[PDB]
Amino acid sequence: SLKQRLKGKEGRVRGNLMGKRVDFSARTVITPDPNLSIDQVGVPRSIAANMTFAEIVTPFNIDRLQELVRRGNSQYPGAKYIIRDNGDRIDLRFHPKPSDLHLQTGYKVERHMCDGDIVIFNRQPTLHKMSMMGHRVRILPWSTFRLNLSVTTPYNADFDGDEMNLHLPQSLETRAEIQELAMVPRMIVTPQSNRPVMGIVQDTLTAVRKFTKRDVFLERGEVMNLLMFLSTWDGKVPQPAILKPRPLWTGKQIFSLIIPGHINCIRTHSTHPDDEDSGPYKHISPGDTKVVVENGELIMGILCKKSLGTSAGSLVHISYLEMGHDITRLFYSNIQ
Amino acid sequence: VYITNFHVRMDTLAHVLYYPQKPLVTTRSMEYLRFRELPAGINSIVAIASYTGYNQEDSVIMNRSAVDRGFFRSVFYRSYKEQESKKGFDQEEVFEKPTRETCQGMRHAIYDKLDDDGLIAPGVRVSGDDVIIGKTVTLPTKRDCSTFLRTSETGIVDQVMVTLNQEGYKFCKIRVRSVRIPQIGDKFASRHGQKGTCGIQYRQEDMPFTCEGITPDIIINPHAIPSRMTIGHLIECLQGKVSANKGEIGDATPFNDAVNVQKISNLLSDYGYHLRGNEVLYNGFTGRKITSQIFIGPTYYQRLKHMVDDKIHSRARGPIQILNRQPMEGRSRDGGLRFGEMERDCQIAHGAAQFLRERLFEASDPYQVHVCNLCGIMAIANTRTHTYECRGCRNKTQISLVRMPYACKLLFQELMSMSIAPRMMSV
Amino acid sequence: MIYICGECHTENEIKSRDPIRCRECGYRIMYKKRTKRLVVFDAR
Amino acid sequence: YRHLALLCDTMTCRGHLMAITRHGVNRQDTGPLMKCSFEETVDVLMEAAAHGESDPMKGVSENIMLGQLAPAGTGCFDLLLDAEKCKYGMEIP
Amino acid sequence: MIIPVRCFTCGKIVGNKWEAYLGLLQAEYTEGDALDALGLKRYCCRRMLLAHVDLIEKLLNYAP
Amino acid sequence: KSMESVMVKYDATVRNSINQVVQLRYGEDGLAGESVEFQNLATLKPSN
Amino acid sequence: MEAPPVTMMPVTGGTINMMEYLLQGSVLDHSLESLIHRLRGLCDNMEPETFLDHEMVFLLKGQQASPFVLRARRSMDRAGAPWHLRYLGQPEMGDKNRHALVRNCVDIATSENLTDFLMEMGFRMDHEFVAKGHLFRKGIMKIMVYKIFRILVPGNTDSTEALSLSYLVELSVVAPAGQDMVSDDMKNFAEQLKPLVHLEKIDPKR
Amino acid sequence: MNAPPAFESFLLFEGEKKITINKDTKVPNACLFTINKEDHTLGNIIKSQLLKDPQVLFAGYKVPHPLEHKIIIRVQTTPDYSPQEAFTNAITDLISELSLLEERFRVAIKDKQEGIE
Amino acid sequence: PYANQPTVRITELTDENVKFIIENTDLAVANSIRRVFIAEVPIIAIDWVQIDANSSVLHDEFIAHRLGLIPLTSDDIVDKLQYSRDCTCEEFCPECSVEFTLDVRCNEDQTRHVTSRDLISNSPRVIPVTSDDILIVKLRKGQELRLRAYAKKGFGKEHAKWNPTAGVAFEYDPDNALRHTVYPKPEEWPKSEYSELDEDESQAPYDPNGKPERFYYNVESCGSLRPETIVLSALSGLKKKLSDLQTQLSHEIQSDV
Amino acid sequence: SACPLRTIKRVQFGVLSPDELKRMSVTEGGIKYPETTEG
Amino acid sequence: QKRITTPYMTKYERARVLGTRALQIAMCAPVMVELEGETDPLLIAMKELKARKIPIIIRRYLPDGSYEDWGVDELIISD
Amino acid sequence: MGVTCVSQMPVAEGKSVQQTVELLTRKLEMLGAEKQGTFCVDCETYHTKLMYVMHNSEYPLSCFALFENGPCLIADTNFDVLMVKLKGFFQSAKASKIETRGTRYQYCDFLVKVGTVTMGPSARGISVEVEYGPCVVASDCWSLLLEFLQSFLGSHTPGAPAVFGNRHDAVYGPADTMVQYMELFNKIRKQQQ
Ligand SMILES: [Mg+2]
Ligand SMILES: [Zn+2]
Ligand SMILES: [Zn+2]
Ligand SMILES: [Zn+2]
Ligand SMILES: [Zn+2]
Repeated sequence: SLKQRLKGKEGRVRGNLMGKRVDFSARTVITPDPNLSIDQVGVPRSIAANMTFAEIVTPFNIDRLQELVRRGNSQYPGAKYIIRDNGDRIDLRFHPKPSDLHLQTGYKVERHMCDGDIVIFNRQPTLHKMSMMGHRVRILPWSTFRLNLSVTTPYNADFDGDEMNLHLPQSLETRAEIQELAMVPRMIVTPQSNRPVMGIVQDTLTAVRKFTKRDVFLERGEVMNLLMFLSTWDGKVPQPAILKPRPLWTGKQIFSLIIPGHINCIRTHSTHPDDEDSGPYKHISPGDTKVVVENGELIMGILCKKSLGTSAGSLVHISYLEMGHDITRLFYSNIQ
Repeated sequence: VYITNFHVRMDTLAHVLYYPQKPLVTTRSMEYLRFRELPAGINSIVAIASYTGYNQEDSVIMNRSAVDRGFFRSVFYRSYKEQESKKGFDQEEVFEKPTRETCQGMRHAIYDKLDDDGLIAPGVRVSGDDVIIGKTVTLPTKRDCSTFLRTSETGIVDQVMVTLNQEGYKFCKIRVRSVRIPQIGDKFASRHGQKGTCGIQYRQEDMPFTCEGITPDIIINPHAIPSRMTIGHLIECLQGKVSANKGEIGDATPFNDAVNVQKISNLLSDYGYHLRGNEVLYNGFTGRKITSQIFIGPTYYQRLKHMVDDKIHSRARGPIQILNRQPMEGRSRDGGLRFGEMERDCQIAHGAAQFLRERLFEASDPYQVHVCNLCGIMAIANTRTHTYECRGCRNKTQISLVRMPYACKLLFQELMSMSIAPRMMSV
Repeated sequence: MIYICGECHTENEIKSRDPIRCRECGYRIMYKKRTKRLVVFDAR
Repeated sequence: YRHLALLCDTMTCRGHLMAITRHGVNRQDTGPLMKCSFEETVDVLMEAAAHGESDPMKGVSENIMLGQLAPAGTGCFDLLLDAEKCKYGMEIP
Repeated sequence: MIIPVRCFTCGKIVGNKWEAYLGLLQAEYTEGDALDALGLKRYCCRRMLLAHVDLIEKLLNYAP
Repeated sequence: KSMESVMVKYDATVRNSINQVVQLRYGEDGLAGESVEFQNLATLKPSN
Repeated sequence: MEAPPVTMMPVTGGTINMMEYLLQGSVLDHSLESLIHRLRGLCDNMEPETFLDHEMVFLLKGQQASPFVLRARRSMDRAGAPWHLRYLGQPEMGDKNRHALVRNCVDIATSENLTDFLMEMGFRMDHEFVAKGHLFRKGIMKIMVYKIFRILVPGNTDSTEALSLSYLVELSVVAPAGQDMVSDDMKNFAEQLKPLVHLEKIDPKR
Repeated sequence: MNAPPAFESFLLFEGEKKITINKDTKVPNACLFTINKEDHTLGNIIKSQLLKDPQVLFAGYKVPHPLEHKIIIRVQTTPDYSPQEAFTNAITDLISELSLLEERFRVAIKDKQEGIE
Repeated sequence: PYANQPTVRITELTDENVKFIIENTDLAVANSIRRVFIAEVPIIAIDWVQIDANSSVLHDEFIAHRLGLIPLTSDDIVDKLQYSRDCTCEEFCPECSVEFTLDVRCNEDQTRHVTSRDLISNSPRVIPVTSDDILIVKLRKGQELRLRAYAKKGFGKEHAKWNPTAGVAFEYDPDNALRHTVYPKPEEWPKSEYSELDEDESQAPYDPNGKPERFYYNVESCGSLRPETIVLSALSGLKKKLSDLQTQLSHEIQSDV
Repeated sequence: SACPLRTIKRVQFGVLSPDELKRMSVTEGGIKYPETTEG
Repeated sequence: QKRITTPYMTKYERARVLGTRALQIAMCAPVMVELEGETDPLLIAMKELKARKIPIIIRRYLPDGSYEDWGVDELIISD
Repeated sequence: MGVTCVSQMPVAEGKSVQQTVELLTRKLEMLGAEKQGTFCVDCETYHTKLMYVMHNSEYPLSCFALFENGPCLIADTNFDVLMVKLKGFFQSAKASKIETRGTRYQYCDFLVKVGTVTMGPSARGISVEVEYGPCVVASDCWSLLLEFLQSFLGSHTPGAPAVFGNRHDAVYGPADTMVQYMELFNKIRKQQQ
């Protein structure tokens, strides 16, 4: 009955108006991808070819879009539909000869998705704002949503058959907003506790405690292979802390290279003497606690979860409140 | 292996495994439950270590070379049954190869595999747009109602049985076999409570190698063991090594008293390994000895049924239900995810109105309806004669166009049958 | 085409619109025979 | 504290402690479409037609219902063009 | 189901050793003795034979 | 549902939908909580 | 569902396609002189070409039902000029406002040994015509006025019979396919000849 | 199911140049050779030799993602040395070493196989 | 500023393993050649099984995996067999693949083990190595398997069917002289086979300025080639990838223009 | 087409006139025959 | 007039403007600063905001009902 | 059209493919020859009979399609575009493309080009072409090309080509050079080893 049809749960009141089954979206398992920036996701090829932005054809891109349509459907860098000016849509599976299609300014091609796009990645028990943050895709061969380890802590996932959803903003007006108000780089300091939500997590902390310790010394071959992995380098090797006996650089020195610009922070390592601060040897620290970072160069001390992680006054938080958003993202990726 | 008559049984969703192996470390009471007859996994040279990073957060790295020599290969049988129905007084669902000559609705597809009877033969390779069973109902010319598979079955059919059903009709069962090699995403799990999907797979050459050549087929992360304290997985890792070098199934009955960690270790020491299991590995890409000595060993691994292919769902311009015009599901799992209220509310918090408008309206139900301005009732809008008229108000000059969700137009139309008359007044 | 019997296992060829009963023994469960086409697998 | 005060001020605002479970705020000052948000959708509306209560259509949950950009952030400002500024346009297209 | 043709770790052909392993065991040789006699010494090349459940043995009892 | 539409309207009066003033200046200070960090006041505790 | 093959990197490198905008109309022979004088006045001041040419169309009868059609033209009148081979695409006309016929076109100059290469490749000669007439041009626009002549006897150009007393007049522009409004310019020029001859877009079908 | 051809790891594509010298604007005398469809077999071998040369100031390889085959190698060298010259020289020097071992192994097997004993 | 000089020293040979010791070379040159012994030496093995009748209890893609990992005798014909892309044979075809056929019908009462001996080759030289025998599938009375297969040539980076060697074993610095690995406690770690230390000393003393040298090896052939040829064919192959990159570098340095 | 796009700003609910319904109906003065079709 | 609204642009008006300006450029609109090797409408338009030159004026309706109308140039770029 | 000869010169000894070109090109430079730009010859194939399409860089706009013994069509570059458009209809073949890329040296009216037919990504072989622009007549300008070749090529000098074929007053053609290149390419593709 009409009263029955517009009734309650599942009625046109709730099931069809407030929450509906949105399109241009996909869900799949999330497996680890450390070699991805904190703002990248790696959509599987099928999902990327099964969803599409719409690119208004324009004098600048008319050239590429001609090839995408010609190669549409047959290959991953292809276009599927060419919506036209009067609104018709020349679906390209059936246009008999895709090669001859004539694109014009004002006509829009549904290019299959591709590296560089923006997508809102969300976990299913959504609760905090950190649940739906935007990532830039980077299409990869296998069928899994590839996520960076640092962004897992705000999402609250762990990769054990967990499943996450990818919603693709489909117009240039929305891409601007996802890009400017919710990109993982712009949501590190939550308003709930004024603390950075994401911090260096699993293996990267157990490594930072040991790269940045007092007894670590890396030789020349190792420093160059390691510094090619920094995307903030100005290209100049630093001067090795120990020189004449042989040239051996110190871990702290090559961690002072990932650190961005100039920041002043002083914190305590997880193992801290309860009496050293008061007595002698206060500033020479027998056990290398008392991280001091002056001018952007760790001058002393081992790094722990409190120093590098998700707490107020963390080395990551000093950066967000002074240096910035993109620089902080680059520093996180390089550290990892 | 489910039961040993897998070949004649034909249940839906049943997966055998290529090489089930009895565990090297066995509880004494497993024999009682037929486990050296129906094992559920393969002993894997597992190595608890942190390598490239793809192993963090319950993820196992895996050897592309070993999943290529058969380690965990499996077949996913899925049975499909169609029953001939004679319900109609004149309507018979007979079994036949529909042909364009006599059936009006032959749909767009390859109907050339169905043989004469109507059933695809065993041994073919069904694919998308192929029609597995063909039936031509007879209307009072002969609409063909035929069966199409869904998406990615792509499995050579293994058996097609044709036989009388309990109802007395004639029915058929087709088991469409599909092979499943381990990939990136498939759950694998040990017997001690640790479950983990694969994160990258790497080939034998670019993996850590022992100094006698033994590259680990699984590299579980070290961080997982602590907080959860499964210090029985690491003991069975030691005993399995002792058992492998001494050639005997090693018993690990819950309480044996003959297995303190120390006693199992001293046996391993004779064979020549670190008394406590560690071995010296070397980085595969560079060759340099990984400083810390990795703990490696043999541990039983069970391959969970859950697979990424079943979980994966994707949608875009997908089939829509005509009645409510909000997305539905056709082939390919094109029913998309749902923007439910919880995630309709982080979006308000981020402040992003346009995404919310796009996800909620444009994405699911974009409709434009021509509305009269003086009265807010809807308006006939002929498109070909380009006239717009609100009968009952006699207006042809003021018919505005308002975009509204289709789900809402029907609330507005339905409310009118009940006589409430919302005016979508634009002013 | 050529159906295969379950008990006596005789291949009884049956044209359409025929009862699916086998001769000699009455096993009414009959399985279709392998394709005469050829499918080529890669060892992979 | 910011978050603490707002929950503890919105609740104690109209002057009486208000239960804010679905039952407590179930009674509310809202347009029929907003009060059709809770199970009495058929009933409130029939009453609304007889009493002719116009829904002011000024609520985040109200606008989203009719697919209109809501009055939230990104939604509270209308944008208009500049006639003088377009002169600097380095017309190139 | 059937002895795997090659050990998963190194790739030594172990597939050709099941008939003798079952057989050398039959004479009286201990599990240690058979594996060593056939040539398998690495811990991986041994785990395929020490732990294989013959299964084609029992699916061949179903009449064709 | 209860805090469904409180917004910081353009003159900073946090106000609900009817436009009623729930909080006159956001959070009583007007500072949004992202750029605020904990500091020691330094004068309350010390002796006269 | 499925791994579409991955495909390479070159996207920008390559060639844009050439669309031909065509409007076709007929003039009876008695009024040919008036039209010739009129076109000379509106068009650029160049002496009339007076070209004569032989065109043979080749069709490829492959497994696909549609036969590829390549048009090969030889200029008998102009000595030492290469044969021209062109491919004409299906009509892309959509908007009523354009009032033009749009087809994809590729124009390639070919050596004299064109007939043999096509026959060995498998293209089959189908119909041959000889066209004689005047060519005049205004900007990009080219107006060709010609009287198609049927060719009889299996191979030769010595004897021709007139297909019609009238002459087809075709306005053709080989645009680069960048921007548009090319059709608007063509419509304006066609309008002037409209009282003398109604040039309109006539669909090839029937 | 997303299983790609595993021969593509070394197979060059139609639109794929194997080596693309990209000079670095930020640092003078620095070039990024980006061999595509190779991996760490050739990355460790080339970097090893560039380093022995005294003139080479910095030299290294990063395979940017394990599931995408490419290497990126940078050789910044003293002013007189050229990064392109450093790259061309090493491939030859390694080729001498490989040719030397090969010749030497043949010398060795024959004696042992025929039995030096 | 130039090439080092590397020497070799076969220490044992057998039909199935060669333990060379290499000397005066970089750690990388070694790890690289170790990887080419595993994944770039070519071998010939099955890759196009087409099955005509399989009444066996396994499926017909487990009688593929099984035929594929059989080790066929590459011998010297891997030198004269072009890859399918190089052959331009439009996939498989004679001279671009070796044809292998099988035919077993079990009509006698006893189970008829089928084995590699029954895979028959048109090319006499390439015959399954076992020429005991890998068991492709045991069969019961009345069941038949008939198959046609072609063996294309293969690297090993494509799949492990074409992997020539089993345990390639490497090792340098048996005593941790350069202290690359820091034994947590040096006492319990068992001594390496190539040790030179006295029994009492736990590990040798730090010798800091010594880059690694003295790489050991023990290639153990599965059987497709003799173990020496796996060593030489790796070294030729590495040269080609090295000698191929130069061509492209040059054909590209000139045209930086 | 020509009719302008615009934003609903207020929705007003009322019982609709018995007469207005009559005028808007395309059907001619009341559905009559029950059967959907016979030809 | 009496502008009472803050001089700085709001976090959300730098989003709707960057996006709106972008639909204009993509649709062939004239550009207002030099674009070099750049074809992406948002990058072309995020660049204009850096220079304070986009053609848009923002009607910030106040709570009571009056439209104060600040312009892109006056608003201070918050980023 | 100037009489031309193309031959393949084996690298020999243990000289790498590239090492031999480097040496041969330096030997050409030691003739007083001066570099006059770069030349690229890229050829694609079709299994239809068999089609070949080759394009020397020396010719800026022409694309040559040769049908074995059948006629060669010298056509504009739009020919490649027509070929791609037909492609779905056309046959494609499997990575049979062959390219020779090398420096061009001019020595007083003789242009010598030495290049490595790099198959796909891997070089194998060497093609030498000596052209004489002043010599319109062909088949008896063989004495010239032979003397110049013995000067620099020395051993492995070709004893003519068959493109000259029957003695005739027929002028040499760009088609003839393309036929020489096609025979040379068929030999690299199949020489093997
Ligand atoms: Mg989980
Ligand atoms: Zn009205
Ligand atoms: Zn029977
Ligand atoms: Zn093994
Ligand atoms: Zn062949």
